Amino acid sequence: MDFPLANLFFVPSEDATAFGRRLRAAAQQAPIVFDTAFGMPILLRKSHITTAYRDTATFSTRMFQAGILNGGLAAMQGDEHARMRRVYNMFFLPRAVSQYEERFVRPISEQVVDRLAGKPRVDLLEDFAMELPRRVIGELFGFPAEKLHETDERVRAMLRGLVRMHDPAAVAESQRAYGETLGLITEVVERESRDTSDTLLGEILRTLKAEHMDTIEASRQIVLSLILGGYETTSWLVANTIHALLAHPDTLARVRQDPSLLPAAIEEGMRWCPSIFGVLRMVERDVRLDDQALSAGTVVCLAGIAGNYDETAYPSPEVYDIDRKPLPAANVFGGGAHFCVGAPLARMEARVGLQALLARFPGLRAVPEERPSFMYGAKDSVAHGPDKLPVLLH
Ligand code: HEM
Ligand SMILES: N[C@@H](Cc1c[nH]c[nH+]1)C(=O)O
Repeated sequence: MDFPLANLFFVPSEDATAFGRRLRAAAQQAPIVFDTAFGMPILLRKSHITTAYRDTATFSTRMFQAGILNGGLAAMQGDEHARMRRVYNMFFLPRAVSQYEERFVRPISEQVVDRLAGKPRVDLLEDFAMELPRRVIGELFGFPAEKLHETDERVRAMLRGLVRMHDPAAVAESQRAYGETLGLITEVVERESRDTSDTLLGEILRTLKAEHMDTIEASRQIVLSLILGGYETTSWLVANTIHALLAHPDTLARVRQDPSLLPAAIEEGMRWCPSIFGVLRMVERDVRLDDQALSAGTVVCLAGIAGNYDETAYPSPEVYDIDRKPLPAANVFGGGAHFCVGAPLARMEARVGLQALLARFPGLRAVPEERPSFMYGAKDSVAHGPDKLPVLLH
């Protein structure tokens, strides 16, 4: 073995900081480790990670060409990638996001939190963090949220093949699950591809055609990204933010009384309890990073989130401190040219949804003695997140 062994991902804890602390401790011992359970090298050194994000010819996203994302944005390189990213970015510009907030997200958030009011105890993971992003996507598609709820097993099977692609069983199951969702995706595209379509998805598909990029594969892939990113991945950001607040009731009270603190609560939450495992790249040629060597063809995990607990940048990093200024730079969206294009929507949903929740329930508090457990792979996902978020509402 070229690298020391590590066990960074497959350790559960009731302490949501355990993952960030493990990443930092490992980074202090070695720049690159081999995670036996996850099954690939993990880059932990900031200089290597930032270098890798910028050198896309050496560290590509081409591993996505072998699976269900082939034909989509993430699998593109170079100028092809830049052209399609410019079109996707149009849908996440500030004015567009503000319109989604007024038209979809705030009203849906109010309905989601309303549905919780008749119960003394609820699980905010299933009944809030997952529900709100699902319903937003259902309304973007002009499509029933209840029908999207039935895809959960398929969504997570799709995702598991996108993170550990050295596992042929996981890859095949991702392909199987995509094939079992293709009927739904096709129906959504065809309905919203009509000239009489009145959805954001309809506008996206028209804009795709006005920008000369409107193949059927492009339409399927934007729908797929909105399901996998817009619903599932966003849910874990909402979940981890809620936990950070529930675990710090004095901070939760401050944020309820001053909702202008919500952006900081979300950004600090991304530092304190990141919801991603890391970010994949493919090494395209033999490369040396200081005294480390990586071989052509190797898929690696960039762990920029190992900097979340760098105490030289963020003193007392195990403290959830929404007052850190400047706010910590987010590492959960990747970096360089591939930095998540959907981040503005995810951030806005977390803010608007939490604003609705905290306003509706002045009594919100974690259930004592039913502590969430945090680990990579929660609910068979590819996120670091809780298994449950039980709360008392009144
Ligand atoms: C509106 C919701 C979302 C949508 C539509 C979305 C969509 C996408 C798309 C299309 C890409 C590929 C970008 C490219 O390669 O140029 C991407 C990448 C990514 N997204 Fe998202 N996403 C969403 C939410 C999130 C959230 C909530 C997180 C994490 C908290 C996240 C983390 C990432 C990461 C880590 C990447 C990889 C970036 C890289 O390779 O450097 N996404 N997303
Ligand atoms: N991993 C899926 C879903 C996702 C979007 N953003 C973060 N995750 C994808 O790359 O599309």
